Amino acid sequence: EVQLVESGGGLVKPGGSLKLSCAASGFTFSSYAMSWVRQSPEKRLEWVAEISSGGRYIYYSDTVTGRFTISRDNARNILHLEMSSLRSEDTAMYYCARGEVRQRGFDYWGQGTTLTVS
Amino acid sequence: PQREKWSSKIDFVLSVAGGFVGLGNVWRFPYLCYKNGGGAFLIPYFIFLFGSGLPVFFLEVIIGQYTSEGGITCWEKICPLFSGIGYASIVIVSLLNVYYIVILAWATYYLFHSFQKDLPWAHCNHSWNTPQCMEDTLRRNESANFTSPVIEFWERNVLSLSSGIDNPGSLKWDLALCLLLVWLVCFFCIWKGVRSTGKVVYFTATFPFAMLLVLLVRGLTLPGAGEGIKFYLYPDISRLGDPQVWIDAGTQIFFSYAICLGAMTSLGSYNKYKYNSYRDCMLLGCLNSGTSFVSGFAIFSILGFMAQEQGVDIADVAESGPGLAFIAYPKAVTMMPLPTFWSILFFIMLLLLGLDSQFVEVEGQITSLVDLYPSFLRKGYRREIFIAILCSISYLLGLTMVTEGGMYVFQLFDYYAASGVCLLWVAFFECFVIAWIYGVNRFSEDIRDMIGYRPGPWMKYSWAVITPALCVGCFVFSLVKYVPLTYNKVYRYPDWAIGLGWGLALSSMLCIPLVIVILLCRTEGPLRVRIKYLITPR
Amino acid sequence: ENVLTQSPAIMSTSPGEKVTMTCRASSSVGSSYLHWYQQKSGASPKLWIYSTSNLASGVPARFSGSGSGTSYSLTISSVEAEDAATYYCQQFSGYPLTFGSGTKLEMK
Ligand SMILES: [Cl-]
Ligand code: NA
Ligand code: NA
Repeated sequence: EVQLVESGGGLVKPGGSLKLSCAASGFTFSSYAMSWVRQSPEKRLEWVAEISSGGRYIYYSDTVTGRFTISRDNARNILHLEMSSLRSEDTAMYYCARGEVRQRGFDYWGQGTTLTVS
Repeated sequence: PQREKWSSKIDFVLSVAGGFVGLGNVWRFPYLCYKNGGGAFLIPYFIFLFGSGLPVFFLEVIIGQYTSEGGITCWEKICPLFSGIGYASIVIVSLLNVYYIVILAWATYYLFHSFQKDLPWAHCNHSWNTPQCMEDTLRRNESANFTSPVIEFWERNVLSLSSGIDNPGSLKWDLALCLLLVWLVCFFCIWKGVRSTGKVVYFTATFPFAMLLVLLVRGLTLPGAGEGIKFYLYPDISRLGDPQVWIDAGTQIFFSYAICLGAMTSLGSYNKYKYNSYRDCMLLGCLNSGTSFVSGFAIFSILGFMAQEQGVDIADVAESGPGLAFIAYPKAVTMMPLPTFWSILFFIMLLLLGLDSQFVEVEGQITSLVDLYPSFLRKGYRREIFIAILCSISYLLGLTMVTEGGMYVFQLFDYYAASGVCLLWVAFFECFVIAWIYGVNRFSEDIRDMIGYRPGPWMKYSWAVITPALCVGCFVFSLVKYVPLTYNKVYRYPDWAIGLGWGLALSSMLCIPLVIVILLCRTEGPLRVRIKYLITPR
Repeated sequence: ENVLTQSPAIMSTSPGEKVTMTCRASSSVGSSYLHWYQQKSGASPKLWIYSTSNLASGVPARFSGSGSGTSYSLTISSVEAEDAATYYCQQFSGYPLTFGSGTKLEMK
């Protein structure tokens, strides 16, 4: 039973910072690449940031390419997304999605964190 | 500058498709199967195939694809302390680039002899033969010290076989000119031209396999072929107690996949990064093993027919050595309608397979030796002098084994120089470095970044456990139960020739500890700092 | 980015009626890397079709996918009441990974 539980989503000021937390359970977390995928209040899905299995291949989208930092904790099984300089158009519902096989997609998603910028 | 990339996803498939489908399948797997008893050879063949050879094939293709460098410098980002593995591979392929091409010389000597309306091995009333030669059709009609025309043509006209490696005889001008012709074709088809592009996609890719299917259809309908297939398939289990079967099958997998040579790494170096090498590599490895298996079915059906026709047992009807494809297959050519036409087409097939699997390995050697020194060998005036020097030195060193005592030197090179415990040494050190000094987890993460997925528990545990255990076990077993190399089951090699073969094997092997010692001596500090610096990727 | 433009979001079907939804890509997706996700109202997305033809765990056989290169499509042979959701096509090859727009399958 693969379970990803997201935490740490609240209200931050514009230009502020926040640290998310995808606690993962039910699978060997060190052997699966992870992603943070956000969903806009217009209910459109935008992929934010992928980290590899050991954390060495880290990819960002063009919106968050210099202000978001995704990290892992394979010893404790927590995926982190440290944010900084959060602008207005980053208010979203953040899911962590387990995508390791690129031909299997995000076969296991998590819950949401409602990050609001105001 | 930017090196090169494949300008298709099919240039890699065509390059490795003619790369390791060559004479290791249609010429080498036959006599290595025949030399070790036929059925008993297939068990370690498939053990090393599904445990070692296809995982190391994928392993070198990925080491090329991730580290976009060839052969030697690919280890600069894969623990540079064991950079000598790359050097070891080049020594292996250099020795291979000698002796492999000698085969084609024999094929070319069989090609020029095939244009006669009456084939010279189809009958023995010639000058080269002994008076003890009888036709194969007449050996069940007269009263056991008798010999076959195909073996006599192979031994006393093509080889002109001498008493041993102590007596090299005179240099055969016929075979030396054939060898020179085949290097002139090779040297004119590496990069002295540009690239064979238009004709490689259909005639090269299919006509060897079409002629193999024709040979299979001829062999399976020959009388007495069922006993040959029974020899080929049904094992002698006690033969597995000898280390010869395990060493022959394991290094025949590693030879037949060209996979301690720095060549599949070189062809992976031209792969695009995000390119699925896994599926193409397994379809092409299936092609290689199926080609070997089907060609073995063909040649052992022919050998069963030969044993039916002569009355001698299957294990004694032909040569237990490198001339089995030049004894059995021309005999089946003489059993076809219009045998001259099939002789020209069959030795054109052998020449095409050998030239493809020589262009590819010479390309691997050149690619590694110019990634080792970029801008010392540019894409111009220097990499024509370098190509000519390499082909000339390889031809001159191949003159030592194309002479009258040249089959003994050839069996020495074939057992030792690029297809022995050197291949086990390099494959073990590759899988060991990937698995434990780089990491199956770290390399699997590198694989996912461009292939798209994690390799399963087969490849991970083959690089981790299965291939080092198989290579170490067969390396240990071939030395604690050491039987010396013998040519054709009756020629006992001298101590100096076995020492020379072990010198070739050790020149392949000792590039790993020598490079370890050299890089440990050129880095300043204590040992635990030098080793830690030299195992970090660059 | 490889912007994936999918069929217009609001489409209405009576239950039991065969429906298609298309997905075009600006670049070329390798057709082993484009997936389809079903997200219900108030719930997380879940994998529905992977490598544009296969079906994920628990996806019924009435769901199918097709297409190659640029044009891809999801097709439902018979729509029951549990298909009332949004469907996202998503390339997952090019390292700026992009999802498609909405396709809200509502009823009558
Ligand atoms: Cl083989
Ligand atoms: Na070939
Ligand atoms: Na082969």
